[PDB]
Amino acid sequence: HMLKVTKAVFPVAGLGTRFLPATKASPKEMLPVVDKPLIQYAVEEAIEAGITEMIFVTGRSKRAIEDHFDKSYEIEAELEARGKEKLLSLVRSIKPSHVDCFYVRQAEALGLGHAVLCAEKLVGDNPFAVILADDLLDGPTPVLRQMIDVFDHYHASVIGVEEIAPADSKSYGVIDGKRWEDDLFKLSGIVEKPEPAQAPSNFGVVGRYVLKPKIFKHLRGLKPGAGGELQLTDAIQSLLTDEQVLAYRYDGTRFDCGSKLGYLKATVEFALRHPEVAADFERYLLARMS
Amino acid sequence: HMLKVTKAVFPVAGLGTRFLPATKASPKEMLPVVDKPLIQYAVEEAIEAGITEMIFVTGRSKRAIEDHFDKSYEIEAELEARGKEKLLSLVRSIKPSHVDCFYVRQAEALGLGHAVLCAEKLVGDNPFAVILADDLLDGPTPVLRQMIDVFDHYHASVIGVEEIAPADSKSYGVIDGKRWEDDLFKLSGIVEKPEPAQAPSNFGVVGRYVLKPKIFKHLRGLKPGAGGELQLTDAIQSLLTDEQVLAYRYDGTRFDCGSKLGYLKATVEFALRHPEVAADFERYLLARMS
Ligand SMILES: O=c1ccn([C@@H]2O[C@H](COP(=O)(O)OP(=O)(O)O[C@H]3O[C@H](CO)[C@@H](O)[C@H](O)[C@H]3O)[C@@H](O)[C@H]2O)c(=O)[nH]1
Ligand SMILES: O=c1ccn([C@@H]2O[C@H](COP(=O)(O)OP(=O)(O)O[C@H]3O[C@H](CO)[C@@H](O)[C@H](O)[C@H]3O)[C@@H](O)[C@H]2O)c(=O)[nH]1
Ligand SMILES: [Cl-]
Ligand SMILES: [Cl-]
Ligand SMILES: [Cl-]
Ligand SMILES: [Cl-]
Ligand SMILES: [Cl-]
Ligand SMILES: [Cl-]
Ligand SMILES: [Cl-]
Ligand SMILES: [Cl-]
Ligand SMILES: [Cl-]
Ligand SMILES: [Cl-]
Ligand SMILES: [Cl-]
Ligand SMILES: [Cl-]
Ligand SMILES: [Mg+2]
Ligand SMILES: [Mg+2]
Ligand SMILES: [Mg+2]
Ligand SMILES: [Mg+2]
Repeated sequence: HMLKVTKAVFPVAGLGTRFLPATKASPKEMLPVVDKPLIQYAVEEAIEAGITEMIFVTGRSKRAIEDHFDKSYEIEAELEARGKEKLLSLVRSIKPSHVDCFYVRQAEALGLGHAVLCAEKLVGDNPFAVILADDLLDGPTPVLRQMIDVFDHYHASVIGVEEIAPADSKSYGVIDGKRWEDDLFKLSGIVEKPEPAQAPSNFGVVGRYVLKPKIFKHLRGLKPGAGGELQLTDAIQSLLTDEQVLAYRYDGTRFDCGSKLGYLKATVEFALRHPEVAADFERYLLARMS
Repeated sequence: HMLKVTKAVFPVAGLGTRFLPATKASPKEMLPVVDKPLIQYAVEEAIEAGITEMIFVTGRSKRAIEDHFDKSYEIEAELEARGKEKLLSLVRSIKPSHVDCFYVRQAEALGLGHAVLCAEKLVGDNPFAVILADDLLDGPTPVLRQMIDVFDHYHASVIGVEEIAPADSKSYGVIDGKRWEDDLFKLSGIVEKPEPAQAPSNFGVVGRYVLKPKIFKHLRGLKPGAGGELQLTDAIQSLLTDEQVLAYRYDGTRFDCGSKLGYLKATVEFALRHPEVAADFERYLLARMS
C-alpha cells in the first residue's frame, strides 16, 4: 500500500517587491483576483486534488495569511446577526471542516528551496505537494490532481511544466529530459533561470510539484544558486542524480500572477467569467479602447 | 485667523461584503489597484491637499490598515540588506516624515455617520476632512484641495458631488439645492439612496467632505436611516437646517471601487497609465477581446 499524497506546502514567505507598496503588510500570495486571494485559489486546487492538510510557510506579514484561513468569530457573528446566510456559507468554505491549516516560519527569505526545507518536520517521511500560489492555474481537472495521478502510477517525483517562449527562460526553471508520452518527460537535468541561449528546452517549470521526502536531504545540501537564493530547482537536479524525477505537461492554462502583467491578465479573465459584471465590463473595455 | 483644515478622517470599518472572501481579514479599503491600496491613494490625496494628520476609523481587521501605514522594521532592514534603495524609498513614502497616523475603533458597524462620530474627540473643535477611499478620484488638482479652497472662501461645510445617471440614485446620497456657480450649490436638502423617481436632482454625493465640527452634535442626534444605518447624510441634512452647507461639483474623474465593476475599471485604467505594462496590456486586451 504505497503512500498517498495528503499534504501540501504553500510558500508564502517571499518579499513580494514587484507589488510594493501593496505587499508592505500582506504577501503577494494574498493579492485578490477581483474578490479572492491567489492563495485561496491554490488551496482550493489542493482540496479538489484530495489534499486535506495545508502547510503555510510564512515570512513577513504572517497574520494576513493566518487570519484569512483561520476562523473569524467576529465576521461570522456579524454576518449571522444580519441574516447574510449565503455570505456566511461563503466565508466558512474558506476552510472546510476536514481541512487543517498548519503554520511554520521562514525567518529569513533565503529562497524557495529554503522555504520548503522549513516544512521538513511537518511533512515527515511522506510525499507532499508544493504549490506556488502566484501561478494561478485552471484546467479540465485540477492540475495537482493530474500530477498526483502520475505520482501514484510511476512512484516518482513529478514537476509541472508548460511550453515557454525562449526569451522568457530567465524567468523559469527549465527542464532537460527524455520524452515518454506526449505530456511526460523523464528528467536528466533542470536549471534555474538560464540565459535563453543556454536553456536546454522550451519547457519551463510552473509552480506545482509532487515530491518524495528524499528531496529534503537534497535541500539541506544546497549552496546559494541563482540570485543568491537556495533554489528548489537545484535540489531537484541533485535528486534526479539519485532517483527518477518526471516532468508533466499539464492540461490547462496559467496566469503568472508573480508579475503585474500576469496579475492584470488574471483580473481581466475573472471579470469575463462572472455574469454579475461580465456584460458591463465587456462594454466598458470596448468604449475604453476606442 | 480662521481655522485651517489639517485633519482627515478615513472610515475603513465597513463589512466589505461585496469583496468577500478577499475582505475576510482586510478591509475593502486595502484592496490594491494593481500594486497600491485604495486607502493609500486617499491618504496621498489628503497629503497633497495639505493634510498632515490621518485619522483611521477601523473595524474588523484593523491590523491590515495599521501595519500598512506604520513603520515596518523588518521590511526596511530586508530592503536595505539587499541594496534596493528605490524600493526602500517607495516604502518609506507610505508615511512621510511630517504625517501622523492615529487610530480609533468603531466596535460595531453601525454606519458611516456612526464611524465619523467615533473620531469626534480626536478632531476636537476643528474643521476636518472625511475621505471614503472606495471613491478613487483623480483630477487636474486633488479633489480635496479644490474643496478646502471652497471651505476657506465661504466658511461653510462642503460636500463633493458629481452628476449621476437617474437609475443609480439608490447607490448615492443625492443633493437638493440652489446653483451659485457652474460648480457650486447651496444645499436646501440631501437624501440618502432615494428611489430614482424620488431623487431631487441628478447630483450624487461622492466620498469627499470638508465638515465644520458642528456636524458632531448632529451625528449624535441621529436615528437609524437607510439600511438601518446611522447615515452621515442625515446629519448633513440636520446641519443644513441650522447653518449653510455647500455642494461642490469637482473637476476630475471617479471610479466607484466600492463595487466590483468600478474596481475592475480602476484596474484597467491604472494598467494603461504605467509604461512597464501598458503596451503589453494593450496587445493582450485586443487579442483577448477578438
Ligand atoms: O525566500 C523566499 C523566496 C521565495 N519564497 C516563495 O517561493 C515561491 C517562488 O518565489 P518567486 O520569486 O515567485 O519565484 P520564481 O522566480 O517565480 O521561480 C519559481 O517559480 C517558477 C514558476 O512560477 C519556476 O519556474 C522556478 O523554477 C521557481 O524557482 C513563492 O511562493 C514565494 O512566496 C519564499 O517563501 N521565500
Ligand atoms: O458601519 C460602517 C459602515 C461603513 N463604514 C465606512 O463608511 C464608508 C461608506 O460605506 P459604503 O457602504 O461604501 O457607503 P455607500 O453605500 O457607498 O455610500 C456612501 O458613499 C457614497 C459615495 O461613495 C455617498 O453617495 C453616500 O451618501 C454615502 O452614504 C466606507 O469608508 C466604509 O468603510 C464604516 O466605517 N462603518
Ligand atoms: Cl515573492
Ligand atoms: Cl513516497
Ligand atoms: Cl521568444
Ligand atoms: Cl523518498
Ligand atoms: Cl500570464
Ligand atoms: Cl512585474
Ligand atoms: Cl464597507
Ligand atoms: Cl470651522
Ligand atoms: Cl439612467
Ligand atoms: Cl462649527
Ligand atoms: Cl466607476
Ligand atoms: Cl459589486
Ligand atoms: Mg523570488
Ligand atoms: Mg513566481
Ligand atoms: Mg455600506
Ligand atoms: Mg461606497
